[PDB]
Amino acid sequence: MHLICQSGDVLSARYEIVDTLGEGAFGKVVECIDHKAGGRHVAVKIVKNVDRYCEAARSEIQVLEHLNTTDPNSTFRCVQMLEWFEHHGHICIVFELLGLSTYDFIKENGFLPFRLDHIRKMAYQICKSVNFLHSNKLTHTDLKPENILFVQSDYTEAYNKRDERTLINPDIKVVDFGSATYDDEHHSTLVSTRHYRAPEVILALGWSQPCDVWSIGCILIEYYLGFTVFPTHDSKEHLAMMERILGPLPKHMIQKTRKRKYFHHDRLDWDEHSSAGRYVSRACKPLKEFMLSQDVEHERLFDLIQKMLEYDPAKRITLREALKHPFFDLLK
Ligand SMILES: CCOC(=O)c1c(/C(C#N)=C\N)c2ccc(Cl)c(Cl)c2n1C
Repeated sequence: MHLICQSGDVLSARYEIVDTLGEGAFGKVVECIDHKAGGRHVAVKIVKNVDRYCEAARSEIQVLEHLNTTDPNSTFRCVQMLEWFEHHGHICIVFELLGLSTYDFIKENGFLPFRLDHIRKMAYQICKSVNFLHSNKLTHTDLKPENILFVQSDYTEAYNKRDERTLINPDIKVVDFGSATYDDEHHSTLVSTRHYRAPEVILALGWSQPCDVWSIGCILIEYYLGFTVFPTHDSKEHLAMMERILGPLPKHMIQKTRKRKYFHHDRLDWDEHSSAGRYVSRACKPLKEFMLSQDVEHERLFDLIQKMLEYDPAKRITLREALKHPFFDLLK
């Protein structure tokens, strides 16, 4: 990868690398001048020449071809692919250029949270975008702040606690369709590492579009706080955190699951006095205690978040319903 993505490199006799925009598991995204499109700047996703990742890239290209034909005006804010090609055996996907991810923005802003008015706008766009995927028999599966990109991330700075950066325009798009799965496709029952895994994913109960809703609830809490309420990679710890924040797992889900490794009799097999246990007790608390204000717009936000973090994926709010929530009435 190091060998093919340096500034000044030309890809496909067309795209001149001017900068690296980011790095992920899949490889790297670079900013290029498109010399056959009048010098337009584009993003180019450079994928690792590794089976797993090439496969995911071919899949993302098929999804994006479908989405971009279905929504040619990008009314629903999914990243627009321009074309793709191969370069020294690596799959390269060309995208309209976007700005900094929401994750990166929070990081470069000292983990300061977004202002509620910006959260409302961003939440609405993310809901409408992902609802579009849901309407086309797709599940994203990997929604997280790192996969939500600002269209343009210019900001202003002012003293508040501390100095803060505030977006001038908080418009976003949804990116990374390398994990997106169609309804009639084989669903990975092993879901791999994810920022925010839904309980039905952890418990191998089956997953579909509701698992996106769960992730979006988690995104919204992270936007409001500046940090995730589930600071863990471990699946049992994650369940332990869920119980602290959201209450006990429903009996009916515990009864159904084959993941008996997490359970002992009817209850989570969790030692509250272990290292991980003590940390969970410190780091997690009931959802609504995370509120920074009791003001009604905060209550509106937290009501939506709680609905998105409903354990049972059948009962969980759909995006179509979330779009009609009171939190969004100010945008009407
Ligand atoms: C995990 C880091 O990925 C990115 O840095 C990233 C990514 C990806 C992917 N795939 C995910 N965050 C981008 C997708 C489309 C566009 Cl237009 C841009 Cl600019 C993208 N960037 C910068």
